[PDB]
Amino acid sequence: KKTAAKAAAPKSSGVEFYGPNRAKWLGPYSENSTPAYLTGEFPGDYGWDTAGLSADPETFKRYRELELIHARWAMLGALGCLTPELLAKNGTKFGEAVWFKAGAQIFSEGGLDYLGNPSLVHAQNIVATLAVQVILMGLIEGYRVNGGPAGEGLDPLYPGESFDPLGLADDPDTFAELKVKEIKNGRLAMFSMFGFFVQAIVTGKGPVQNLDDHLANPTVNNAFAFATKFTPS
Amino acid sequence: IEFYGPNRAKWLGPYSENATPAYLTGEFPGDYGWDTAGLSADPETFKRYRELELIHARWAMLGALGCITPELLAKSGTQFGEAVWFKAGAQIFSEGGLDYLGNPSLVHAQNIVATLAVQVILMGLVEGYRVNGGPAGEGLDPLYPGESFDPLGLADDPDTFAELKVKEIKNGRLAMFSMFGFFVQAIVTGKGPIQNLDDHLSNPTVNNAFAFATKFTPS
Amino acid sequence: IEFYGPNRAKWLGPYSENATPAYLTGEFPGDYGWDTAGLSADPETFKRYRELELIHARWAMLGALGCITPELLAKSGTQFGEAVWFKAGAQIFSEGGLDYLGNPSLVHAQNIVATLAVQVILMGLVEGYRVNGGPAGEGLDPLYPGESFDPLGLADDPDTFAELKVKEIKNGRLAMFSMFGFFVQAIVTGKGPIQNLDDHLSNPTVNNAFAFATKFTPS
Amino acid sequence: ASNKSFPRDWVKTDPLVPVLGFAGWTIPANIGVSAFGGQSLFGLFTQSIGENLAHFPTGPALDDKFWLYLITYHLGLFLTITLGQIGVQGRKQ
Amino acid sequence: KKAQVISPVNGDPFVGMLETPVTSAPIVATYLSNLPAYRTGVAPVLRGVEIGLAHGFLLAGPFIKLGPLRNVPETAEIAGSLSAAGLVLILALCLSIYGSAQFQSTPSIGVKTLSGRSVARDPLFSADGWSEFAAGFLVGGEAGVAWAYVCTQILPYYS
Ligand code: CHL
Ligand code: CLA
Ligand code: CLA
Ligand code: CLA
Ligand code: CLA
Ligand SMILES: CC1=C[C@H](O)CC(C)(C)[C@H]1/C=C/C(C)=C/C=C/C(C)=C/C=C/C=C(C)/C=C/C=C(C)/C=C/C1=C(C)C[C@H](O)CC1(C)C
Ligand SMILES: CC1=C[C@H](O)CC(C)(C)[C@H]1/C=C/C(C)=C/C=C/C(C)=C/C=C/C=C(C)/C=C/C=C(C)/C=C/C1=C(C)C[C@H](O)CC1(C)C
Repeated sequence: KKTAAKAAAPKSSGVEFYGPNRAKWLGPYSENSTPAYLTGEFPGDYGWDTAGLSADPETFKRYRELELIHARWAMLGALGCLTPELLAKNGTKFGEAVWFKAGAQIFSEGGLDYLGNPSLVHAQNIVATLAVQVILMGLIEGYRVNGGPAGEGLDPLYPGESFDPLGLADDPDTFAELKVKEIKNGRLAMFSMFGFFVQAIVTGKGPVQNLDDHLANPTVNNAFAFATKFTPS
Repeated sequence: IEFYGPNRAKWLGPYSENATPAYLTGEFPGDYGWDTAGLSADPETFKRYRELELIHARWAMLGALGCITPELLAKSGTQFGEAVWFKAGAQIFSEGGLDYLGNPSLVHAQNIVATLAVQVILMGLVEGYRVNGGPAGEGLDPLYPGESFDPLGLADDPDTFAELKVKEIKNGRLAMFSMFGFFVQAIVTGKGPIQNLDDHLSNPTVNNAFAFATKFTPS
Repeated sequence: IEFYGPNRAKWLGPYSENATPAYLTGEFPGDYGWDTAGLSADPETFKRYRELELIHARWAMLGALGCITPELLAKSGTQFGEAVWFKAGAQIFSEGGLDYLGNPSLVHAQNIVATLAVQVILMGLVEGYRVNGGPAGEGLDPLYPGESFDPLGLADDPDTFAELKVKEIKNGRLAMFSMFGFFVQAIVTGKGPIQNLDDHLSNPTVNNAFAFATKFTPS
Repeated sequence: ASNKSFPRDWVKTDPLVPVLGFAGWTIPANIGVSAFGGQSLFGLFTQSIGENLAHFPTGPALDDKFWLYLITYHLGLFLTITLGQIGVQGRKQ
Repeated sequence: KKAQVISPVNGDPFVGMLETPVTSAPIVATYLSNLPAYRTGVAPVLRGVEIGLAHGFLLAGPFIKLGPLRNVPETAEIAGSLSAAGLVLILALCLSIYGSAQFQSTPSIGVKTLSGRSVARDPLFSADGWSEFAAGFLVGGEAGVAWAYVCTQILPYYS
């Protein structure tokens, strides 16, 4: 292990953040050395300024203030649409592990039965759930934009304080890397969520169930079999 | 109580984050500083957004009162046919054209294409003359003219006039959100919004929203 | 998160009206600035109110836990007779005096006037020595002594101690409001409050409050 | 000598080594011979992978005519990629 | 041809180690930096409880599945967990007497990091630090084996 010799501003890592980045097209990269507004210096810049919806420096900032939040929501959204469709296929009762009526289970028999175990939270009210969501989330995202307890609000993109128990947040070149592992995995989570959503619209089966159906017959059980559905006539 | 200034009622109040975006600091009604995406950074586009939001707000307020009045009037002491705003647009097709007030001594519009053509002509005229001015004095202000559209003369005192501006904008925002609610009620339950009002006042918690939550279920 | 200062969690939070009454600005726990009538303008009377509210809060918290515990204990694995706090006061009259824990090997108080006289003597002693001090060191502080009543030693670090003060006051306010709820449930429905808990958990919306709303009807 | 510090890039990642590896080996791996009766070495155990994916927790039988497909498939897949990576002729051939 | 991967350690071909993508690959280097035995800035007690929690929980298993009480139901778990706790006990004793024998004399002279700067000496390598580490190991290991029993008794499809 050798201390990555920083000393400078760049952040090359392997090859990630400089003039020579890894662009999007393998030979048809962005013309004229990539549009002049964005030349590295930050995680997640690859060069899709084709519609050009952000050309002001404040919009370049505010869209990324969206991006990191959106991606972090999608990461937990992905895992929180994956887990119990595995667990119910293994050994665990849930009611319905499919993520359409996961929210409808309150109406079913006695509220939410957790992990199939009648010794747990057992939320019978939807209204109290609404109240705690509105109250606690509005508090938390007020603290995101302002900064309150458990660490003050310094950087709204990355706070990096007593919130992190590991205390990794020290060597800045390794996090020139890891701020990018963030965004790569978060865009994976974005398009996995579009998998969830569009598969949810077209066929209405669980995404795990879509993988099982597909692997049972990859040439027949795929998107093209739904192609004649949704046709006017 | 200080909208025209740094001490305006900000978008989170005492969660205000008093580091507000510097391209709006008071001096215009409705500036509540809630720019999370920031689609109005450019100043001329911001002016377009002020004009556009004013137009949307006035149109939506007109539509909202038009969605509250006729149903109540036909519920109290008059009859229209379908006073609910769904088939009020189809009242010209049913049996005898669109009779105003539900009375065969009023408008009685038989052909909808005549309404169509005259409406296009009048609307083109009024919107063109809205943009570039015209009658009743040439339009010198695109936002608030100040010419003969205020026949009572309430625009003399400036601070009360600015308070009226802020009330107008807030009422317009509420009207837009409420008409969105009207449209969503048109989609989901497809019944009368004031029928919804009466039914929820009769049933406060047994039929709230989530009996109507398993309707658009894909399968 | 800044109760000791101008940035305290005010009585309306985001509708804070940051023109707060100037006779309290932090520096004391529980100062939430909600003075709509203003019955504590005088500073010595305000001190009396701080002391009085502390006494009320501690007494009410003790009573609230005394209203939660015995019913649950007799519901789980023990028996008391009438564990509900109504006839727990009349358990001395019924058959064999007040047997503690529902066991004829414990207090077994036969005559309530003896409890009465001893209770008066002890309560006069402890309240007098509470006001003017006495045993375990003479009382030098009427609000929080700091003498041998904290045998663990949690009052060394000042800011955590102040946070404990604020938690104590907030808990006391909640206890007072909740015991008011207990008293109103004692009046209206007159049944067990934890029986109420179980019945509302079994019946969330069919027997909410307004089946018990036509009882005290005058005629 | 050999070097003075370990280079932290030794696998020189050329991004079209793997895509040409399995893409240029599997597009000719599913042709169809007289040998299997009209089936491939990529679709005939697609049947198998899905087939014993159906009954999930049961690990498939220890003589079931598809371990051969797994082993003979990877015996070529790894080889074509490890000869693709020596398609770094940037200084050698 | 003007390409080489394998290098001697920090130049210097005359120290008996040579660098390989097994020893000095970046992901391996960062991985073994992040393990608790190489952190040097934390108090040895806490390392002791982390290492103990890990090792006890793994040591409980084989006694459960392969011990002489493995077919009698509902008590096969008890004997295994108890035996594993015994093994952890003996490991704690070994740590204590190693502390009594190793750091019993003077320490070494000097230490530098690989990308040279003069880093100080790890406080785990004194008598007090090692004894504290041993106490942490005992606590962590016993807690880990107890957790192994707990985890057996309440776990969805344990078998
Ligand atoms: C036996 C002698 C005895 C003496 C000399 C004192 C003396 C004193 N006590 Mg103590 N107490 C005594 C016995 C007891 N006290 C208390 C409980 C308390 C409390 C809780 C408090 C005091 C306080 C005080 C001080 C002033 C209180 C006052 O003005 O009363 C005048 C009051 C009354 C005569 C009765 C007031 C009743 C009240 C209005 C209840 C209203 C009920 C609600 C509206 C709701 C009711 C039902 C629900 C369902 C709606 C004073 C030093 C107070 C203090 O120190 O403040 C700084 C204080 O907060 N005492 C109990 C427990 C029952 C005692 C039992 O023997
Ligand atoms: C809401 C999420 C969100 C937001 C706010 C942004 C915002 C931004 N991105 Mg980003 N991005 C996103 C999602 C998002 N992106 C996803 C999911 C990916 C993976 C494809 C990327 C990949 C990406 C790269 C690789 C790069 C950017 C870049 C940028 C910046 C300039 C580009 C621009 O004007 O787009 C503005 C974006 C929007 C206004 C969002 C439009 C949303 C509407 C609904 C249209 C989307 C519908 C969709 C196209 C229809 C098909 C859906 C199907 C593909 C699933 C800007 C900061 C450039 C940059 O500066 O790097 C950070 C850049 O090089 N983005
Ligand atoms: C199309 C209608 C419309 C338009 C153009 C605007 C325009 C504006 N609003 Mg505004 N607003 C509206 C409706 C609208 N508003 C409604 C209905 C509400 C009540 C919920 C608000 C509440 C509001 C607040 C609280 C604030 C503003 C502010 C602003 C200004 C800066 C933000 C901006 O650039 O918006 C650009 C807007 C658009 C480009 C419109 C995009 C619309 C698409 C279809 C997306 C909408 C999807 C939606 C989120 C899904 C749910 C809909 C439901 C909430 C109705 C700008 C003048 C800020 C300001 O400074 O005021 C002057 C401010 O603080 N608005
Ligand atoms: C008798 C009990 C009692 C007393 C003496 C006080 C005393 C005080 N409170 Mg307080 N409070 C109490 C109970 C009490 N509180 C309860 C139960 C709650 C929860 C609902 C609160 C919530 C509360 C807040 C949120 C705030 C205070 C504040 C204050 C201070 C200034 C207000 C004042 O002068 O009060 C004088 C009070 C009286 C003279 C009591 C009169 C009682 C009669 C019987 C009328 C009550 C009728 C009632 C309204 C009907 C409904 C009852 C139901 C709500 C329980 C003062 C130290 C403010 C402060 O600065 O804190 C330090 C402040 O911001 N209180
Ligand atoms: C004279 C010396 C001697 C004695 C008395 C024993 C005695 C025993 N041996 Mg043993 N052994 C010896 C020498 C000896 N060994 C030697 C020299 C070798 C090497 C060749 C071995 C190798 C050996 C193996 C490989 C195994 C044994 C096992 C056993 C146990 C078998 C009893 C039984 O049926 O399991 C019943 C077992 C139990 C009920 C578990 C009891 C666990 C201990 C005794 C209790 C610990 C209490 C607790 C940890 C204290 C709490 C501490 C606190 C901080 C929390 C028994 C305790 C078996 C065994 O225990 O492993 C599972 C076993 O598998 N022996
Ligand atoms: C601000 C912001 C910011 C951030 O950053 C981003 C975002 C969020 C995106 C943004 C937002 C936006 C929004 C929300 C918007 C909305 C709007 C609306 C609602 C409108 C309405 C609007 C509405 C409107 C105009 C309306 C109008 C109406 C009308 C005419 C009506 C008419 C009528 C009437 C009379 C009656 C009859 O019988 C029928 C009818 C036909 C019915
Ligand atoms: C602040 C303000 C301000 C503005 O300005 C004006 C106004 C509004 C007027 C004001 C207010 C006031 C108020 C609200 C008050 C309230 C109070 C309370 C609630 C108290 C309680 C209080 C309460 C309390 C003490 C309590 C106590 C209790 C006790 C001892 C108990 C006992 C018991 C027990 C153990 C159990 C058994 O078996 C029985 C019994 C016997 C039951």
